[PDB]
Amino acid sequence: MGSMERASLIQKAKLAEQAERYEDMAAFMKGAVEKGEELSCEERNLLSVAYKNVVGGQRAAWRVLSSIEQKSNGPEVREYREKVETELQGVCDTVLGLLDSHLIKEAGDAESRVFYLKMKGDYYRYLAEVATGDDKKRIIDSARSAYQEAMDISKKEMPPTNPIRLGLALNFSVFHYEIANSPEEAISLAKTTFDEAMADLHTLSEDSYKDSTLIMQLLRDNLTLWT
Amino acid sequence: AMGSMERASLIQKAKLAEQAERYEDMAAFMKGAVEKGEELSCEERNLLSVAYKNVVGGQRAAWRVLSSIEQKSNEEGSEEKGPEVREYREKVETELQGVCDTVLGLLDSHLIKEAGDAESRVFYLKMKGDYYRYLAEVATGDDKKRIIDSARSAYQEAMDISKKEMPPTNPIRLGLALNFSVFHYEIANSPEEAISLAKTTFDEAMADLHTLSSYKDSTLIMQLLRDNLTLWT
Amino acid sequence: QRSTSTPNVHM
Amino acid sequence: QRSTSTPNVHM
Ligand SMILES: *CC(=O)NCC1CCN(S(=O)(=O)c2ccc(I)cc2)CC1
Ligand SMILES: [Ca+2]
Ligand SMILES: [Ca+2]
Ligand SMILES: [Ca+2]
Ligand SMILES: [Mg+2]
Repeated sequence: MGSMERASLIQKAKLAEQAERYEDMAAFMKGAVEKGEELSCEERNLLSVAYKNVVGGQRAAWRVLSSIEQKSNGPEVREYREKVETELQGVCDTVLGLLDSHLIKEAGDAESRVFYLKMKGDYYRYLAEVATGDDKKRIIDSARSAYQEAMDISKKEMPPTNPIRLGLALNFSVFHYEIANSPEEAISLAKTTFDEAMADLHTLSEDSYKDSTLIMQLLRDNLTLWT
Repeated sequence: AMGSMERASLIQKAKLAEQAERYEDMAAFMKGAVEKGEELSCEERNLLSVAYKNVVGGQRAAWRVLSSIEQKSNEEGSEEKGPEVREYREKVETELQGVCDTVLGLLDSHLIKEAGDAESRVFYLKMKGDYYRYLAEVATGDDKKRIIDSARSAYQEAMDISKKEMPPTNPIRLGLALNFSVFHYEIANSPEEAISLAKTTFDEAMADLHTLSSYKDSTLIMQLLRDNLTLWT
Repeated sequence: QRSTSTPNVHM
Repeated sequence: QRSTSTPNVHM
């Protein structure tokens, strides 16, 4: 990747996206990140979409395999679940590595800092879904810490209906419910987020309306599911 | 290192990979099972076919998207764009070619020679025609001509056996004829032969439908013959 | 627009 | 039914 010009890497990521070749898309965006320039909002979208498609496929496969393994309770299903698990962990480690080495900085606008900290929380959460024992505790603490820092910035620097702030709060509420065994906190965070977002929706730009209303619908649907 | 793995373990892992929608893994497991050097069962032929066709099918869809972008860019003819899409189309094409070469290698090294009945030999020769057809779609120039001839030769040998050895409603025979008709129309620029083959296949199959259990599978391929005939009319 | 070939399903 | 997280769409 390093031999290609930054603009060429970005163009190839967009081509890979059109071709539904998400592993390639992710590798192109990793190369682009490694050039050492900040990412624009469009480029953060490319980065996010690419890696989430890859890890999404892995998570779906791991869930199928883990279900079969539990129902079974020969060696094959355990071996193959371990293989997929190790690949998932590899991808999460690559993303977390990029975030730590290049993307997360004290400098830069609030949107970008919150986006990257949310991403760190998400990828630790995906590691937590497959972890056991003492490692699991450390991983959960890492996710919680990243999400909390992002929440603190978003509350200080972004309006309550901002779609990045909303997506962060949605994902943190999922962390509480599905990872941290904290249903009360999940529900409380989702309800407070929903209400404060609706109270300020009249101030939101038209460019953000579809996105923010999508996230608020998801908060509502989770609230219905959890109650 | 699958050489030392139990055949039964490779087959079980191929079925696991299928349930997990992990088709590259599924195909690698089936390659390992083929390499054990025993004949395949009907279920194993289904696993092999489904795995490799998912892999190559995804590559073919990607190549089609990229080729269209490339052509559109080139036609506009701007002084400044086109190199990236060409290079990435070449990358996908190379990967596609590699998968097709792997399948053709398995057919040649293990499967065709070792088949012990007409039905399975016809299946494998059809598969050989299909993977040369997929190579033909991305080939250019003189290479293209050789590849087209290789596909034609495999399909014709399969057709020769199937007519002598299998009923006209057999789903392997039907799928072979369907695919050979597509070869004629889309690859060899022979619409007359495409239409002739599709019509004969459909009609001969229809005459024997009253005998079938099997009916679902046969009638599905027959419908696709009919759809192609309507399209080519 | 493209002709249909045999589907990728278990027979 | 698992909880739904932020969807993988361009924002
Ligand atoms: C302006 C900018 O940084 N844009 C990039 C997007 C920011 C938000 N993320 S997200 O994963 O937090 C997200 C929020 C809302 C929705 I609808 C989808 C994703 C994606 C990159
Ligand atoms: Ca309820
Ligand atoms: Ca070429
Ligand atoms: Ca016979
Ligand atoms: Mg493990």
